[PDB]
Amino acid sequence: SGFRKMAFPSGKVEGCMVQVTCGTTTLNGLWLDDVVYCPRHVICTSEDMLNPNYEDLLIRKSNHNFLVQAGNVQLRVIGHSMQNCVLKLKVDTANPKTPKYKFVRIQPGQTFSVLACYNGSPSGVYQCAMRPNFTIKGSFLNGSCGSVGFNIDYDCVSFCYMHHMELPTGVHAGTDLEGNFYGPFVDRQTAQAAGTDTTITVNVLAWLYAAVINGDRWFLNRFTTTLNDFNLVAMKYNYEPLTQDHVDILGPLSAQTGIAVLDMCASLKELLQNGMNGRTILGSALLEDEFTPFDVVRQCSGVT
Amino acid sequence: SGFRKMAFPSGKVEGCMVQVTCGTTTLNGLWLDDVVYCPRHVICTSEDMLNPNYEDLLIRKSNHNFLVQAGNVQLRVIGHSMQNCVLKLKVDTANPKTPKYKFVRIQPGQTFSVLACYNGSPSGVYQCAMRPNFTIKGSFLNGSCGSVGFNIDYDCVSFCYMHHMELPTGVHAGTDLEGNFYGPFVDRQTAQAAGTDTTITVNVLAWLYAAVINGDRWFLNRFTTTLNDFNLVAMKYNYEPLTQDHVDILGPLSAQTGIAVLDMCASLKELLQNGMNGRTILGSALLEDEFTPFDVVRQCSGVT
Ligand SMILES: *C(=N)[C@H](C[C@@H]1CCNC1=O)NC(=O)[C@H](CC(C)C)NC(=O)c1ccc(-c2cccc3nn(C)cc23)cc1
Ligand SMILES: *C(=N)[C@H](C[C@@H]1CCNC1=O)NC(=O)[C@H](CC(C)C)NC(=O)c1ccc(-c2cccc3nn(C)cc23)cc1
Repeated sequence: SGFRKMAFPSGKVEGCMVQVTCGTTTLNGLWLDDVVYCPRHVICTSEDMLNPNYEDLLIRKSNHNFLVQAGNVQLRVIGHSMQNCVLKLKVDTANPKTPKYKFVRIQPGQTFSVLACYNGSPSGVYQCAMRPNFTIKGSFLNGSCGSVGFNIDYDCVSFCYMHHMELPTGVHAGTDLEGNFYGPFVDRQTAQAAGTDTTITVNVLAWLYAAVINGDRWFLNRFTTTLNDFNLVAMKYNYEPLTQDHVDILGPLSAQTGIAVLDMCASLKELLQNGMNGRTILGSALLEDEFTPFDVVRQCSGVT
Repeated sequence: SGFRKMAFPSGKVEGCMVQVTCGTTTLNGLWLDDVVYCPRHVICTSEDMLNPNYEDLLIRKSNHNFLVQAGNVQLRVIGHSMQNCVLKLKVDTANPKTPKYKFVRIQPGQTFSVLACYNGSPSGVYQCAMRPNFTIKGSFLNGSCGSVGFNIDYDCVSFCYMHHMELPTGVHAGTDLEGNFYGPFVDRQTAQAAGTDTTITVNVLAWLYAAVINGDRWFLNRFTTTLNDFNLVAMKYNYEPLTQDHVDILGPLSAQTGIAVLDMCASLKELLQNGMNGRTILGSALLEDEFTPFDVVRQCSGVT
């Protein structure tokens, strides 16, 4: 028993991290087969990052201007091309540790594990949710760019995120593995603002199910509600709309705990208009919206 | 920037996890060199676990009664011996993925990463602090036994914990890699109580430094205090004594942020007798004592 923020085992992704150095800028790359992926601002100086022309910068670079290193061995760059905000370097050697992988573009509200790397070497792992405003609340220092977010399906590593930027508010923004940013952000050292953020309602209800599973039950009331009456109450507190697709995802969790989905909604409706009144849920004085329904089942059933 | 609960990269430990099956009980083992380590209650039935005689049970077992499997290959057990609460099986093959490792017995207040495994395969990773009452607040299902806690020093994996038990209160208890339990617990399905727990004061002050590092500063006052005057206030709130060794560990953190250690103590003294008054620190309405000083420096300097 017990409930914790849990990240995927990072072993498979660790064997793919390489260091990329162009001139003086150094960051991390993703080495799958004989192609290395990294943010395209590897080729910028400190002074180009405030308004760069990545097409111009990439012209003046030959294959030899890029220094890819896996461990204490160098990998020879044979070609290079840019796909949106991601650079792609073809190397003369395919990674013998390459796992079965996929390139997915995740949706807001979904979670993933972040392997924070520096100089092509891992430093830690944690879990992040893609906010409704297409940001993530991560923990990245200088040189962390190139670190990847991922999910694991049995044996297939699903890469979904690559770190690029930190916003003035402290949150972070990045792209998928095709160079396409999440949200209306650009890779440029300039002031940018994210949209106003909302609370992921489904993740809150799933967190309440993990609460009931682990014995926290003081918030369950005898009432039920309809889906529409819950939405009109939840929105004045800036909670995301609950749709029928959402109730359907919460289905199996509602079956394991015996609590109807709309009964848990009536409990959340009471939580928002009454507060917690000095009590905590899962040792937390605040509600939590960074646990998807799939995350809860994984921790409470052991997917492995 | 940003601050998150961060676990070590679990790649090295992943290559050491094997499945151990004795008769019908199945759990996880630690395969380093040609020796596999696992909890000794692998040899119990469901009915023996309420008051087992592990010496008696181990007699009636030959080398062949143990089924060690790494992936889809079987490892042949050549010898077996028990060291306290840990079983040791000698196999005819040494793990080619064996890392540089050490067996350490950590102190209360220190943290480590937990690789939760089932059927010899990893399912997730998270960070845990060894409580002052020698328990840990983990997340373990049935069959998780044999999962190990560890810390990584550059290239050396320091194993310090092996999961054994869940207490009636939901917390968890285990041993080091020599079979020696942390605290006054025994491997037996019977009601046991841990000592009354306390708040790790040093970890709280280090968490406040990470707060200041990341811009959270509303709690810093203009006052200072002496170490003894802080301890007399902190203890009525069940906070651990702050000793000179403790101020010395917080030293380098106090140097990076420019705040004297005893100035941060005067701020914590004000926090305990006045509360937070509706404000949060690091997005948390509660104080946090599961971040050691070393954890904070790692996340705010990138040890890698
Ligand atoms: C990648 N190596 C690095 C990681 C990033 C920087 C350190 N922490 C992080 O999360 N990414 C960058 O350095 C990136 C490079 C560009 C994409 C070319 N730049 C930024 O992440 C960045 C953008 C914008 C600002 C910025 C601008 C105006 C005002 C302002 N106020 N704050 C606070 C930040 C501001 C800073 C950094
Ligand atoms: C290891 N495979 C397993 C993991 C453990 C069980 C599931 N979640 C966990 O954390 N460990 C065991 O099954 C272990 C085996 C013994 C060491 C032989 N037993 C327990 O972990 C355990 C001990 C005691 C109790 C128990 C006893 C009396 C009252 C009571 N009230 N609650 C709540 C638990 C109680 C249960 C389980």
